[PDB]
Amino acid sequence: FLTVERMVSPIESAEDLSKQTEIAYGTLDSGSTKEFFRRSKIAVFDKMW
Amino acid sequence: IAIAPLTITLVREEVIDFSKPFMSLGISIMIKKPQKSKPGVFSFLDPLAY
Amino acid sequence: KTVVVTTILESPYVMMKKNHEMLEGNERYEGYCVDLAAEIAKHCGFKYKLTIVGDGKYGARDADTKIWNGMVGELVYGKADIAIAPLTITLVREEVIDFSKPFMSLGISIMIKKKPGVFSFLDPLAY
Amino acid sequence: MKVGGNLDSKGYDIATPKGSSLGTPVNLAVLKLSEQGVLDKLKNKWWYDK
Amino acid sequence: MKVGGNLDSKGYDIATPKGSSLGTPVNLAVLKLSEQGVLDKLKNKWWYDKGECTSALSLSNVAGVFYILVGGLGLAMLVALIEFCYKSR
Repeated sequence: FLTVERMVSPIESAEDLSKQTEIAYGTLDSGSTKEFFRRSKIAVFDKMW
Repeated sequence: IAIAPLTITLVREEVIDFSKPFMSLGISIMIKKPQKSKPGVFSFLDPLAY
Repeated sequence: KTVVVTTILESPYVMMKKNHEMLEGNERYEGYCVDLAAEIAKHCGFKYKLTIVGDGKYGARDADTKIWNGMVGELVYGKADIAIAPLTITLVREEVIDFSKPFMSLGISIMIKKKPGVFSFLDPLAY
Repeated sequence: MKVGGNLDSKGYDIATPKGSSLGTPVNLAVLKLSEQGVLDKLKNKWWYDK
Repeated sequence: MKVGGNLDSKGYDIATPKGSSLGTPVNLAVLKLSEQGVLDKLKNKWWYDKGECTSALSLSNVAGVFYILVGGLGLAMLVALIEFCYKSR
C-alpha cells in the first residue's frame, strides 16, 4: 500500500496526461483550442485528439 | 487499378498483374486479454518455493 | 542453352560444402538459394550453372560513373541470366531489372543478449 | 491481444490488368513509397494513432 | 535472441534482366512454390532443422544460511564430543 502510494505521481505535464487514461480530459466543443487539437501534427496532440 | 487489401495468389497473378506488396501480413493468434486469476487456496506459500 | 545463376555467398543462403574442394560443379555449393534455384529449374525444365559474383557485393550505383556493381550489374551487362540471392527489393534495382514476387519477407529487428551468490542474504546490509 | 509471431508470410498488393501501361509505374511508385517510409506512417496512423 | 516485431517491411526476390523471357514463368514458379508451402519447408529446414539450438524465491537465494546452519550443527556436535571425551578421560 505505502509503496504504491509513494509511486503515484501527479500529472504535471501534457504527455503524462496523454499516455495515462484513468483521468479524462476535455476541450470546448467549438473554439480555437478544438481547432488546434484537430489540425495538429505532433504525435502527442494527435493521440490526444 | 485495384487499390485495396488484395492477397497476392498464384491464380490472381495468372490472370492479373500485382505490384510488390505494400504491406505484409500473416496468420496469427488472437486471445482474450488476460485478467487477474483467483488466488489458489494455498497461495500463502507462493513467496517461497516448495 | 544453359542458364547462368549468379549468387552472392551468404549463410544460410549459400555456403561452401565441407568437401567442396574435391567436388565439382553446382555440387560445390549448398544453401538456400541453390535449393530455390533447383525448384525453379525443375519447374521450368532448364539446366543451370551456379556462379558466385566476382566482386562479392550486393549492388549499388556509383553516381560519379553510373556503373552497376554486383549481381544487378551482372544481370544488366549480360553476365548473368537470373539472380537467386538475398537481394533486397528497392527502387534503384527495380528500375533497372525485374524483381519477382518476394519469396522471403523480412524487416529490421532487435537482437539482445539472453545465479546469485551463496551468501546473497547479506546484500540488504553493507559489509 | 495478439500472441506469437506470424505462422505464414503473405502480402497485400495493388492489382493492375494484364498488358497495361500502369503496372510498372505503380510498382515503382509502391517501392519508392515503401523505401521513403510513408507507408509505415499511414499504417501507424490508421491502426495505432487513430 | 530476436525480440519484438519487424520495424519495417522488405523482401527478397528473384532478379532477372530487363525484358527477359524468364521473368513471367519464374514469378509463376515462385508463387506456386510459396502456395505449395515448400518455401516454408526450406526456411524451417535450414533455419531450425540444421540449427544448433520464477517470481518465488529459489533455494539458491537462501542456500548460504542453510550451509551456515549445518556448519553450526556440526561444530556443536564436535564441541559436545570433545567435552564428553575430555570428561571421560
